[PDB]
Amino acid sequence: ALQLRLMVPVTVVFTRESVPLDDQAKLPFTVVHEREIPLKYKMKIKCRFQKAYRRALDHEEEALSSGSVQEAEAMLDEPQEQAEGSLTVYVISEHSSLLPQDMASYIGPKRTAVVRGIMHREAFNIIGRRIVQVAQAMSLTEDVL
Repeated sequence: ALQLRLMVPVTVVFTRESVPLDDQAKLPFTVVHEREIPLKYKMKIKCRFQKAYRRALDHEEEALSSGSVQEAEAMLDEPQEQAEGSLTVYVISEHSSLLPQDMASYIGPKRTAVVRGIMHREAFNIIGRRIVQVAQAMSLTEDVL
């Protein structure tokens, strides 16, 4: 009856001037996404995404706004321990020069991605859906397993 619960830690990090709402601008909080895969035996699988919304770092803006591959290198790759399976998603403004005109997202040749925020009333639900879409295109969809 093994109750497997696969969780993919994704650090969704928002740049300044990328996701303000009408009354509140930003908050460093956490959301979860569960996508329990149906199985026909006692064992069961739950795919979990732990989105880690937070404000962009002081040096992250410096690294950003240069050109997608350039900034991706400029993040220093942040060498860390047991980073496999984790994702990092940088959220940018609509009129950012990184992705040319209308590409709402971007997937690097690594555990990193860059997505575009759309700056309106919700700004967190549509962004959350884009994050889960890019994450499942980047790690742990239903067809990988």
